[PDB]
Amino acid sequence: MIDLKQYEFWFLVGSQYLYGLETLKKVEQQASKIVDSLNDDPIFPSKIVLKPVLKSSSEITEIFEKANADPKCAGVIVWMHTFSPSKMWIRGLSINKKPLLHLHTQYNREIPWDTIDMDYMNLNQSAHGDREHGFIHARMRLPRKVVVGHWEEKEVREKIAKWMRVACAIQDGRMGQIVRFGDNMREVASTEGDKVEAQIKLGWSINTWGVGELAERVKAVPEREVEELLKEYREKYIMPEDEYSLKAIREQAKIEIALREFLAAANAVGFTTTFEDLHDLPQLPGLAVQRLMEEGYGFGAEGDWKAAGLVRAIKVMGTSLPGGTSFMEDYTYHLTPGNELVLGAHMLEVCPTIAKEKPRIEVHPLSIGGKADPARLVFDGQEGPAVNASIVDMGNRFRLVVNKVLSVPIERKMPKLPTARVLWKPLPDFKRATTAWILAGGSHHTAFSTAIDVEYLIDWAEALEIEYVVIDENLDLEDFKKELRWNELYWGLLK
Amino acid sequence: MIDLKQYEFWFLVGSQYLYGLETLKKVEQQASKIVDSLNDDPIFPSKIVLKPVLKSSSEITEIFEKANADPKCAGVIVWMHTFSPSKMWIRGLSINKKPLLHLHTQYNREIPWDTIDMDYMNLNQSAHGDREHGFIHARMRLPRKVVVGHWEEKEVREKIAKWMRVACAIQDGRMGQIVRFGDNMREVASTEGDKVEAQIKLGWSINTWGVGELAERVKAVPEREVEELLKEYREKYIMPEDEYSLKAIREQAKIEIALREFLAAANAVGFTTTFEDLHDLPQLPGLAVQRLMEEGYGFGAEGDWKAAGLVRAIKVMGTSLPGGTSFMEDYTYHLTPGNELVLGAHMLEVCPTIAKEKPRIEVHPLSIGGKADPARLVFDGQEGPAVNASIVDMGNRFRLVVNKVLSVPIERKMPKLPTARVLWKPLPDFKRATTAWILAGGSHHTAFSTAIDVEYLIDWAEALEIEYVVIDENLDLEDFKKELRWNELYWGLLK
Amino acid sequence: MIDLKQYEFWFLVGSQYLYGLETLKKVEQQASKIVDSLNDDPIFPSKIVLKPVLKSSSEITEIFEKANADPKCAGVIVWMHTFSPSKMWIRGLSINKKPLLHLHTQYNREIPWDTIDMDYMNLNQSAHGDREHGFIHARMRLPRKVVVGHWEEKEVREKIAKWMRVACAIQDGRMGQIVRFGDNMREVASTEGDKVEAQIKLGWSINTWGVGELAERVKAVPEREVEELLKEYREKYIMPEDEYSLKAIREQAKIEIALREFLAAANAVGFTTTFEDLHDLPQLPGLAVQRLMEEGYGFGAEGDWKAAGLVRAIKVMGTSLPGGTSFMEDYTYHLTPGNELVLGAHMLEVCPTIAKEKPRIEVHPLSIGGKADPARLVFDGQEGPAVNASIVDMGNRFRLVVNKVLSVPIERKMPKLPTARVLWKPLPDFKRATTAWILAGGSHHTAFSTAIDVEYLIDWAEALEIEYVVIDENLDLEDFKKELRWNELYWGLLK
Ligand SMILES: [Mn+2]
Ligand SMILES: [Mn+2]
Ligand SMILES: [Mn+2]
Ligand SMILES: [Mn+2]
Repeated sequence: MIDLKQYEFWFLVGSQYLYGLETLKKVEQQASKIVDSLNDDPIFPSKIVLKPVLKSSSEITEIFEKANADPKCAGVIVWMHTFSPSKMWIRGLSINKKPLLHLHTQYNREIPWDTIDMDYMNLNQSAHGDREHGFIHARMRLPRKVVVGHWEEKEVREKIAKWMRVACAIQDGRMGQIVRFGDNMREVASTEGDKVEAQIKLGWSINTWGVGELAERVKAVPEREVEELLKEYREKYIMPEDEYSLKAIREQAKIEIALREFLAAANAVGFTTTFEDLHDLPQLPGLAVQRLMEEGYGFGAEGDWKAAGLVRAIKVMGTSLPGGTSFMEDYTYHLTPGNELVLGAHMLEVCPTIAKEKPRIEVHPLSIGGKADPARLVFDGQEGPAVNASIVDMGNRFRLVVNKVLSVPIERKMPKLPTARVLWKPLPDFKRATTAWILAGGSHHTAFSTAIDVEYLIDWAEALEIEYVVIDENLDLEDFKKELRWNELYWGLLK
Repeated sequence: MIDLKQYEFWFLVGSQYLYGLETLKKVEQQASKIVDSLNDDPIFPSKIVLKPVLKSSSEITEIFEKANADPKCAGVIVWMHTFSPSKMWIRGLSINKKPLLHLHTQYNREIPWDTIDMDYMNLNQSAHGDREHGFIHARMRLPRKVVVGHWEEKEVREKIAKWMRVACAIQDGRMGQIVRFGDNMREVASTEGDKVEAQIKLGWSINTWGVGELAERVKAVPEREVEELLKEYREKYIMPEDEYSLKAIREQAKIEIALREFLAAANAVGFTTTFEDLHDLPQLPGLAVQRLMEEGYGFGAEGDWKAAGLVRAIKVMGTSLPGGTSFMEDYTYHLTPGNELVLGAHMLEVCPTIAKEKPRIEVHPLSIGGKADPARLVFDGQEGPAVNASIVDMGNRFRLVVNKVLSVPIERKMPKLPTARVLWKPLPDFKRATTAWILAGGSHHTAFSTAIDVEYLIDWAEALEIEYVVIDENLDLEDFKKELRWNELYWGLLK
Repeated sequence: MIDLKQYEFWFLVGSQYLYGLETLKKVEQQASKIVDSLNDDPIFPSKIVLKPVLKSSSEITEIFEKANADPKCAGVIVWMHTFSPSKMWIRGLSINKKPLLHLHTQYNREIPWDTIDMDYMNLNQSAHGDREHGFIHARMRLPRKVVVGHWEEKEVREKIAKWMRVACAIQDGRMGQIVRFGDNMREVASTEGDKVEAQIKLGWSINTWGVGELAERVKAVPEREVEELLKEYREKYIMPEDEYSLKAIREQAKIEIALREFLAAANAVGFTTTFEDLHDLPQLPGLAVQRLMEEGYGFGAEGDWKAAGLVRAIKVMGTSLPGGTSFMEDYTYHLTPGNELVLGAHMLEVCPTIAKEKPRIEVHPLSIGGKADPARLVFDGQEGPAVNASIVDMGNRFRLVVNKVLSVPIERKMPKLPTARVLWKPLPDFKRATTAWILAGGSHHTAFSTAIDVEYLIDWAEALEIEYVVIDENLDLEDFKKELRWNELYWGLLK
């Protein structure tokens, strides 16, 4: 299980040397009083680390040097308790690459109306303290998330925690590696992209291996390791009796063991396969992909590493109780006028986290790629609102298209449909949302997620400086059309 | 053994309907008198086709539509015999994608000083005829090659023939397809690129197949086919006797037959392999690659499809008597002050077209990629001037770096060097040319060619509208730096 | 007396994990053999530090992270001994801000013609090793200096040592701070600039203090410190006898002690004054400024902090045997047709490092700013070639104009001219060079230097990514005109 907990966020308080050493300790004590009570709230998925109050420029750059060196650091929260002049922060901000969150707050809620004096205004320079700081950010063209509100309020705490999840989701991508077993499906364009621009912009390291490398590991698996997987399969899934149905289960278990060993040996965070190139593999890898995705490993099919990396990062985001992130492909539509829906599924690989029922193992005739009927997990989709994202390469840059959707319970049964399925409504209308998905050039391979909001992906794209286009409920098609071309030039030369 | 005499070039003469029908037939007859004598000259590698003199705009667009419809047409040569207004050419030029050559010429060399009358100035309106025509090209931002001179002169004929060779080299790339057996070498950047923008800009269709697909073909080869290859090997090459050296020759022969069968079935023009992904292949492809390159198939190693496609197109260019094009890798330097050279070779694959002596088959221990000692062709390089080109992906666009070099004869013999090799001097100085190659970001995999001049690649880049940077003798390093940065923005927004 | 020696340069050797651990030790030992012999050469003004050969991406980023943290590191020298794939370097190059020098070299000069085998070719993969590396720089648009040649040759060593001096000149500016005593001269434009954009681009921290701050320190100077300065003055300079001339010497001595106390307390590297705002100061700072400039402190007059910072960095460059850097103001011309010259001087402040004769203390009536006759050093200019540079603010960016000049000996003496003076010829012609200086918008305050070449400032501007325009002998006025407009948009949008 790869779940975030080790990542820490560096809370940063600012001051200057042109102050008395007595009032600085009051700021240090108050900052401890804020960050410790912040750690008392269980909403934050990671710890906070208060660092000594900064007064000179050299201290600023010294702390930022340590922020980029420690891999356990995945973000910095900056808050000006008092007036800290910004020209001290220039050299420090010109070196850091960790995401920034600008917390605008004052520790005391109300104003002591009868006791506000000049010795208190000198301490609580909150209003005009970071306004000068935000100028230096807007000036340096630096990407950051701004959040305003009193730290005791819940709304600001939710915003800063969502930013924490995103600020570490990019880190599980700068460190990790994406593995390709076979190249892209031939003549497919949306799955292709510039592998170097991903390392330069997103940080996603990406490499390709021949599938025979996997075929070496799938056969060299011990026999008493697949039975410990079969007892787990029985405790959670499994089809009737010992027939040819269980032969595919043992084959999928042997592939699962090979994949876990391989991805562990090469520090992987996501992987992708191809269905027309898996020789010496006795069967198309199914169920094992769902087993690896159930932990956290992102996956894309047909060579699509775009979707694999997006699914991995967006799975690092949605990691808590309302979890549910899967690799999706919009498969078919339901064109009734009043209740037009869309049924999403794949040929085999759908993550069992968005499942509503008991994940049921099934095997069915599947001639795609020409092997033996592979196993798969079957379940109905989850209810409620969700998001459907897709990153696609635009030649000179990447763009992230995201559609907010409302998933609905399945009304009718499907006896002959072998793969797990979800039904949802694209907001606002199927016609508008789908014609906007087509205008933006969104790929067919998407990242379905019920655990996160559009706020998450918006902070992801803001932190990585890539184009984002959202398809909210207030979607006006013509204004979205203008938005596409106005964005096309901003991200082209500037970034 | 695919050659290029089938391609034809469409000669296009311009006039207008606002003229007498009598002098238009004089223009038609004069154009026939020029084009027939043009076909009589054997310097041109392809035929010319005179099409009826154009007078109206609809005729213009009709001819250009047939130019985009006929696959045998690979270029259009435009010449204004009389004043043809350009606004008729606007709709015709706004639809064609075939390369344009602007022939500026007068059918008669001298001026009839004693017989120049108004019926002759009205006929031979060449001087101010295409001056108006070139304006609509500069205006429409249309790429074309401009050539001025009398068609009887040899210099102009050399220029137009080089343009013909390039204009058919691009067609063997818009139609053909490049095949990849395995992806790129892991973590390598200069060999990687955007496969979609390559189809959009250059037209090179590109796809990837698993190496097991080739391992299927290598084993089902008939037996009486390998000895028919060994007799041809003996007629030209071959190593002593059957011990362990003749086994690898038959292994390479069955690989050659498998590659021929595969590449012919999928309309291929170039192919690329990888040394760390050759599962079920008993031996690294060597001699067979050189055998295919000797005919015309372009090749790149370690997944480099950039070099493979460039080698294929530049082999289509250099196709006649002074032939000599190979896939090269700058392997090692010779740093003596007065006679500093560079030794280029590969691990196995060097085309036997640049060979000077008899290609000698040799087998030597080669542990790269972990297979059985493969066979290879050994020979010394050719003398005289040559060029060394490389196309590389710059994120938003491709750029073509080309170095003019002077090859020198090999002074000493190399008993322990197993691969064929070439020695050359980069113009003007090794320091200047190599530091400019590094500034421009040229790949290590290059396309060495002795059959063509820099004019060829310059018309290639002019016709495809990609950045080209030359390393001529007139190389001033600081101006080259400024050239790189000034070019980065013209090809950035405009194209 | 602040010079350089503490700065260290990190030599960086590249390889990959996909190699045998035995042949990696050969590279480590060979790199030690190169860097130790490099430290044996006294041409290099700073030390070299070999760091373990890098094989994985994480080691790359670890080294670059520590390079930005250690303040003693002022540059990184990169050299690919073997083929190191570039995608490993992406995360490492995307974090460092230290200047890069790309050393292209092979440890052995000639080629072992009779002993070149695959076990030697696998070791010295230098030729095609860093070509792949330079591609990742061209791709990431990262600024760097490329140097090609064998490390035993002296010319390449001269290039790399000049880059070392420049790479540490920028560090004494990212850390240091510039002090202003009074603002700019009123209504003057060329001295003005954006104090924030200087910290963002050049790193120069800049702040202003009232002149009364200096007037407090000038009066509380101990008495037995100024006579201890007068004895040294006698050892080097001094005017006849104790009269009104020595009163100004004691005034300059107390000003010098006050400046020494002030600038050291606030980590200063340059300072600037103004002549129309010196309240409570009994005398305009003269001789004391020359005494501080003789050590290393940069200085600009009339509030010009551009010239002060430029003089400081350009003094850090020219610090060894051929020393000689001063603050200059193009003061008057000599308009004879064949020998048109320009006489450069100021009202008081000319550095005694460019002096040819014995610096003679003199006092003369000077009504500028309304104080008491200040002291000054008088001497004739130096011979040989020199450069005259000037950085100027262009609204959105800075540009660096530099004029190559040839200094000439003074033919006649000037009895009534009170300030030290230099005579030189602007290359190629005074008309061309001065009309190009006016076209480029060069300020009247310049940085005259005899210790450095144009190569130094060209690497300064290349490392800081600012526009540079040179006025060498190869000055073509029309080409310079086009160069200005082509640079304006490249440095306007891109950087
Ligand atoms: Mn699919
Ligand atoms: Mn290679
Ligand atoms: Mn691209
Ligand atoms: Mn002045």
